[PDB]
Parts: sequence; structure tokens; C-alpha cells
Amino acid sequence: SVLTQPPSVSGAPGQRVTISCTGSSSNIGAGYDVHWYQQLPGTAPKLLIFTYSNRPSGVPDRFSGSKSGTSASLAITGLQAEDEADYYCQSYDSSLRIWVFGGGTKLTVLG
Amino acid sequence: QVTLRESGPALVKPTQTLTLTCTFSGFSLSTNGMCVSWIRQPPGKALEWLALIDWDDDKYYSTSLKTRLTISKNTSKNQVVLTMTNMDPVDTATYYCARTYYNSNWSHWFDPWGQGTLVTVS
Amino acid sequence: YVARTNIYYHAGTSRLLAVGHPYFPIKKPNNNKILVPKVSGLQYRVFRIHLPDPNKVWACVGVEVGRGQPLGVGISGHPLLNKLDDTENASAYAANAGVDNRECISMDYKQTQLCLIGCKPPIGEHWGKGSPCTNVAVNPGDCPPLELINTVIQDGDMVDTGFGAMDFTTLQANKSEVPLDICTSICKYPDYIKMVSEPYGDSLFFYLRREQMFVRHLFNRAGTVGENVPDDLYIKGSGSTANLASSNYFPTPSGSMVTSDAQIFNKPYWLQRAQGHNNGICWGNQLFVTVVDTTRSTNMSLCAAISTSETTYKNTNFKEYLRHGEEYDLQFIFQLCKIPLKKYTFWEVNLKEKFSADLDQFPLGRKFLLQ
Amino acid sequence: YVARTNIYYHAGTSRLLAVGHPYFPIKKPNNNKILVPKVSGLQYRVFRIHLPDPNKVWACVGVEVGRGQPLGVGISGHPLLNKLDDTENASAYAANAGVDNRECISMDYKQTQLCLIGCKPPIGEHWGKGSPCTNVAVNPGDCPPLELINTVIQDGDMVDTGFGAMDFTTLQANKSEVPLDICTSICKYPDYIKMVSEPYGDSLFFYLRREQMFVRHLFNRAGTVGENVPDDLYIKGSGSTANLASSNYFPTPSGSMVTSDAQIFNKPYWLQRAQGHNNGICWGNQLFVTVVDTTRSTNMSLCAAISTSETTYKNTNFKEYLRHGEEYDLQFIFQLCKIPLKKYTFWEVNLKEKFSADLDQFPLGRKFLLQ
Amino acid sequence: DYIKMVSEPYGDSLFFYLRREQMFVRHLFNRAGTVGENVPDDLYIKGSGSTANL
Repeated sequence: SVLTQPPSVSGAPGQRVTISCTGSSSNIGAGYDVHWYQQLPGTAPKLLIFTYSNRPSGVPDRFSGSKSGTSASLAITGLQAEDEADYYCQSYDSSLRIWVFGGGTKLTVLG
Repeated sequence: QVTLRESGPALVKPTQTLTLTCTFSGFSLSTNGMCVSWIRQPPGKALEWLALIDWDDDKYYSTSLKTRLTISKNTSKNQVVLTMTNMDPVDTATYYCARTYYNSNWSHWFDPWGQGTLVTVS
Repeated sequence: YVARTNIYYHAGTSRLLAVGHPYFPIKKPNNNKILVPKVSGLQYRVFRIHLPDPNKVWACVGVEVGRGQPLGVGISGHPLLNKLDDTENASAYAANAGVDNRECISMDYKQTQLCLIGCKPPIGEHWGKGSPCTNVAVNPGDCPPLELINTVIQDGDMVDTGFGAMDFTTLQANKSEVPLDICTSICKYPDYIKMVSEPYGDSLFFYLRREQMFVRHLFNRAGTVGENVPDDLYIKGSGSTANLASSNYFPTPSGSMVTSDAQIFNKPYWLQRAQGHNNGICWGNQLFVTVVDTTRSTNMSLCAAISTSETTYKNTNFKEYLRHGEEYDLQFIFQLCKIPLKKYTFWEVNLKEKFSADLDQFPLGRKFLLQ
Repeated sequence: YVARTNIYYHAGTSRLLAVGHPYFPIKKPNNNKILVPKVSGLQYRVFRIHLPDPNKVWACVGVEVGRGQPLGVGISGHPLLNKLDDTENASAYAANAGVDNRECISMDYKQTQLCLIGCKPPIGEHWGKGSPCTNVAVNPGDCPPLELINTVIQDGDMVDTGFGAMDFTTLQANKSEVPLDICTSICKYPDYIKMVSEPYGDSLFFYLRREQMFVRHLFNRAGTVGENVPDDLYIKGSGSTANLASSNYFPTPSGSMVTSDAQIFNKPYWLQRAQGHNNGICWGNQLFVTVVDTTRSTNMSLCAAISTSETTYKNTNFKEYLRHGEEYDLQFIFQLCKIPLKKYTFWEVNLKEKFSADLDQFPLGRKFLLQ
Repeated sequence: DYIKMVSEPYGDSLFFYLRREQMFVRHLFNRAGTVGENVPDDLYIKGSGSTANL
């Protein structure tokens, strides 16, 4: 995974936890959009965000993100057990000339 | 609504050729902006893009595996076929077929995903 | 086949006045009823002249469009315009875009003048959203199609301001791309080609224009990129240059300098022969006069004292207002000849009582007699 | 030896429209298939007119090039232009050059207009890499040789922008010296000398030009020096001045002000006599019309909403697009007279059905009759 | 009021006049008093943070 994400982040219930997806001048810096996916244990990936913040049908408004240069962030407000999934970022790389995914991060709640 | 189903052998011997087929409903590969892509996820590992085919029949493959991969589509039957050659134990992973939107940008996203068909190489 | 005669009749309104806010009309919080209209120099003024019936046909052989207000230059802006950074003389690489990076920006407008005269309403072209959906899926946020639309220009429609003749209402959804006076309107530009092709010349038998503009500043946008720059055209950077800056650049117009010598108004016209088959005949006893004049678009601010019990100055004791004064005076010379539009908003002008053959008693008549 | 007659025929397209991105064409990540073409005012437009056969020869005695879009000024830039520092009014000595010191810079372009008419394709001169290798070793990074090349101008080729008529693709390898729209293209300039020398006048029997420019800023480069400054021309410094600054200076052009009075278009021409032997005869039933007009090169930005579920503004919810509207309308007057190019990309224009002798029904015909 | 002074049929108010005036915008400025006719909510999207206060 050319894109890098922290292996895991822990947050308390109801707290605003954040995730990071660092890139480079070839994937994120070049202006290619970034997308996110959540995958529950034993299920297929589900679309979460599709241009840095946008929210598809069926996702609570508590999910958002922003562009911070050669990086992107996912923000979760009101942490619950629904957020015990694995999150992946996706983008396009011009050098490798492929679509790439990140290393994934295992969000956990201190219940 | 729009759905995808995967099918294929769950066990394939090494150095053989794997074949997988997907069936999609609710959309066609003739509408501009509609595309289908193949992804895989080895156990306890991150997702990895493999290939992609679009309405104009243009095909895309991963550079690390371009020679081993070929894809095709059949609009009249709403099916897309993947074929990987020279299999290896490392390739044992779950394969998902997903629909894909075309952007004016080049960073496409796969909104719906299939159930996922597991493949083992041994 | 039209026979001309030596009978002439002078006419005119002698005054036409309008007042209102230049940016947006005033009205109650949710009511759609207007209290103060919107009046500015960026709006077309289409005067639908209702001539008297000669049988109880006219031929407009001369016209004069008087303007009374002093020369001036209007200013328009947007409290939340989309402007990332100035790139004319950037000395350090742009650092952050942020969630919202809109700035309070102001700017003058492309100076423009015109005067269209004809027996049919004028025609105006703009760039609106296209019809063709065919067999292409409209993906989230794709580029809207473009189409060359043709319409009829009405009084109150905006003019081209150097941002392009386009329907900002639909093509731009963020409402921050252009100043407040056009962020939700249609900036049309006359389709001179079609209006002179029409073989009859009804749409107009006389027109003038004089517009000018220069780039006063160079600016950049801040939205997410659409058609990204090809990797071929640049070498990937690193460090500070790792994150590309937006390549969507827009100019800020400027009309330069206003002068009396560059005025087409307060000057007579003589429509002896038109550029079309029709030689100025007023079929149906009607006329249309479309005029634009950004050379007198000075907005006079008004200040009113809420309380007069303060020894010292306080911003929380005065209310600021903006109003625009529009003054007009149409004069016409008509010649005697022997041989469905209610959908639109025009400025009706009745002339069925203001006809007199005493040419010398009026200035335009004196000029006509001299020439 | 060509006999003229009193037979005339008006012709024209009545509309010619184009749309696309002004900087670069759109296409799939690695595919070379274009989805949206590249259209801008900096490109030549060569219309290859396919006349009908008079025997089933023509003489172009008049032409009119209609332009419909509003006047405006385009803006071009480069997210990673090579620009070390501004030296117009430097008050402190430059400190560091660094590994990468490129800045997001924008700039308008030299205003230019032209209209070449002839029976053969036009000729354009630029400055490309020279052929002669002879007996000289090309050392690493040596200065490429320069040669005065001659070519044929095609539709889509760029025009001189004040950076010089040169082949930026080869002469400049870093792709950061000039804006994005020319960093990988050829900016040709017509070779008027050769095209009038040709004794026949086939390459053209009429031409016009009006271009202007001024220096709006003074900039410096940052690459490693080539031909270093001689030690004779300066006294060695010390301290802060110990490290010389680059002596490679480039200007940023500017076209100043656009006006209607400075327009050569929407105005008829009368080619009664050419500047060559040929007096406007259309040999082979063909014509070429090359036109440039940077006076209407306004780029209209488009904004599309990805999601409409946000109460507040967010840059990550709108996509920015740039498109350019190019409109044309060619009119011709032809006179009757009695007595290998498929390699290039031209804008084919068919006129074999649009010939009519009803001159008065068209504007150009009315003008011709008047004159 | 050139219009009224030439309308008058006698020309007494004047029988000769000239004028030559010119102007250009040298700077763009803003006021600071309390707002009167406020901007409609239709013409803009509400901001936040720094842009919270128009």
C-alpha cells in the first residue's frame, strides 16, 4: 500500500477520533480525489466518502473529511460500536499508473 | 437494486489458470460512466486492485501482474470474466467485484461491492 | 413598396426616473413582495414604445437617448467570493486551502455601452446547461454540458461583465464564483449575428457598441479539482511543492477610464437606411430600445442616524444604505408612410399623446432641421 | 490572362461552434483517446474551404469573419513555474535557491489578432533544435543548437505569447519555463517574409495583424548557470553578496486593454488586388483562413455540486471546471472567372451547397452592393 | 441638468456649453456602519469559523 495509514487508533465513546492517510506528490498532491471505505468483520467493503467529505445515502452526518495538503483526514463524531470497523483510503497514482489502497486502520472503542 | 454476484472455483492447483465470473443487475456496461473492477484482499492484509474494464471496452491491469491478467465483458449477458494465469499460494485471497463510476478526475470509486468469493491455491 | 412622405412628428417622454438597490431587491424575510426594486447600470433597459395609430405606418428616422446623471464608475463585490490566493507575483508557495477560504473581494466591471433599435424584441445568447442526456450517466459532480441558448432580452436582465455570458444560476452551484449582483442571474450578450442574418431587419435596424476591459488582478480558485493536469506537462516536486496548487485561474476585470469623448449617448442618430430589407418601418406601432450604460453607474451611499445622544462616534449608531439613480430621456423623430409578448417584462412607455409637429420647439427637431 | 465577369455568389456557414478545456485536452488515465478537446483563443483556426466546382475558377473578392462571444481576457498559468524571485524592486539580497523553488504563477498573454487568406496553407517559423552535429561532442547539458524552421500552420497550433516563437517541447526539458498551455507545444509565428516573397501570392493575398504587449513584472530563473557572467563585468563581493544571484531574467507579458475600436473582425474586406501576381484566384477550389483572436478568450468556470446535504460551505463539496467557448461565422463573396495535404489537421468547412446569388438577402451582400 | 436647460424652448438658460470629464477607480474600499438592507440568504451559502461573520 503506497498510501500510509496508522495501524490502529483507539477512542473513547462519544469522543471525536480522527484518522490520517498520508500520500505524496503522485497520488494526493497531484489533485486526485480520495475515498474511504468501512469493512465490518466478515463483510465486504462499503463506501463511506467519495470526494474528501461527501456522504452517500445511508451514512450518518457524523462522518466527514478534509484535504490537508499531501494528506487527508476522516473525522468521526459520536463514537459508537458501529465504528469498530476497518477503514481504507483509496486514490490514483500517476507514477505506478494504478488505483491504490492504504494499509487500513483498526478503529476500536474503549468500552 | 444494483447487485453483484461472484462465482468460481474455491480451490485451484498451483501454476494453473483461475477463472472467475460476475453477474450484475440494475445497470449495464453500455451506459457511459459505468465500469466494473476486480479487487482482492488476502487474509489479514489490505485491499489490492487488480483490473478494470469500462463501457468502451478499454481495460486496465496492475503493473505488477499485467502479464498474468486478462478481462472481458459481455453486455448482452451482464457478465464479466477474469482470468489469472500461473497461480501461486500467495494469491489465495477473497475477490470482490464492484461497480465503478468514471470521474473527470482519474480517482474513481467503487460504491457497491459483491459478497466476495474466496479462492485458495494449493 | 413603402411610400415616404415629408411629414414628421417629434415625440419624447421628457423624463424617466428609477431608483433602488443596485445589488438585490428589498423584501420581507420570506415574502416575495418587493419593497425596493433592483436598479443598476449593468441591467438592460428595454423600452416598449406604444406609438399612436397613424390610421386613427410610422418610420423611426431619428433617435436620441439622453442621460442626465454624472459620469461615475460602479463597484460590485461579494463578501464570500471564492479566491484562494493571488498568483500574479507569488513569492512563497501556497500552504493551506482549508475548509473555507473565501474572502471579501470587490471589483469594477467591464465598461460597456450599446443602443439597439428595432420593431421586435432583441435576442440574447448565453451558455446554459445542455439538454442532451442520451445514454450517459450523470455521475456525482460531473461537468454540466454547455449549450448556446437564445432568448429575448428583458428589462432587468444583466449584461456581460467580463466573466462571460453564462447562466450562473445553474452552471455555478456554490454561488461564490462571481459578485452578488450576478451570482443568481443570467448575464446575456446580444447575438448580433442572428439579429442581422434575419433578412427583414426587424430585430434591429440600428445598433452601436463600445466596450473595453483589462485584467487588473490574477486570482485562483479553491474547490476540488475536476479535469486534473496531465502528468506529462510537469515534473513531480517534493517538500513544499509536493502538493500542487489549483490551476483554475480567473481574472478580475476593470473598465479603465470613463470619458465624455467616449460617449455614444446624448447624440442624435439618423436611420436613413437600415442594414436589412426593412428600412426602419414600425410594424404593429411598436419599438424596442435596449440600452446599457456602465459609465454612469455610481452608487450613492446614504447614512441615517439611529440615535443622536452620543458625544463620540459609534458604528452602532448609523445605518449604511446603497441606492442607484437611473435617469433617461428618449426623443424620437417619426416619418409617415402610406402603403404575444405579454410573457416578458418590459418598461412600457406610452407616446400616444406626446406627438407634435412643432419640430423647432424641441432640440432633436432643431438638429434634424439643421441636417 | 484570367477573365473576370459580373457574376457573384455569397456563401457562409452561418455558425461554427467549439467547446473544450483551454489548457489541455481531457482523456483517460493512460489512454490517448480524447473526451474533451482543447479549445482556446491562443490557437490558430485554419478553415479549409471546399468550394463547389464551377465547371459542374472562383475568385474570393470579399470576406468577413464574424465573432459573437463577448470581449474578454484569458488567463494562463503554471502550478510549478520556475521563478526564483522578483528583481524589479528587490530591497534585500536573495538568500537561498534550494532544491525546488517553483511557485504557482499566472499571467495574461500578448494580445494578438490576425487573418490570413490564400489558396495555399500558411507558413510558420519557429526556433527548434538544430540538425548540425558535425564533429562536436554533445557534452552533458550543453546548449542545444538553434535553427530557423519553417512549417505549415495547422488548427490547434499555439500562437506567439511574448515568450518567443520556439519549440518548447525540445528546447525546454524541465517543462516549467512557460505556462501549461505551451509547456509542451510549438508557438509558431507567421513567416510573412517568405509568404510574400513567393512570387505567385498563393500562400496569401490578404493579411492583417495587430498585436501589443508590455512588461508587467520582472522575474528570475533558478536553474544552474550555463554561460556564466565574465569576471570582467563585476567586482567580487563578500558577506551577503558573496553568492551571486542568477542573471537569467524573463518578463511576464501583458496585453493591456481590449477595446471594440481595436477590432479587425466583424468588418468586411475587399480583395480587389493582391500583393502578388495572383489576384485572389482560388486554384483547386480551395481556401485557407487562419485567424487568431485573444480579445475574446474568456474562460467561463463551472461549478457542480457533489452533495447537497451540507448546511455550511465546504470546498470538498464542489468541483471546479474550466471551459472555453469559440464561435465563428464566415461569409464570402466569390466571383466567376473563365480561362497532398491530408497529412495535416484542418477544420474542414464544406460550402458546396451554401452558394446563392441573392446577395441582398445577406448582410455581406448588402455591404458589397453598397460599395 | 442639461436636459431641462436645453428643453426650455427659449434657450435663455444657455446658448452655449461644453464639458469634458473623466475618472477611473483607483482603489476599492468598504464601509463599517451597521447594515441596512441585508444580503438575502439566497445569494450565499452560510460559512463557519473565520467566515462565520460576514
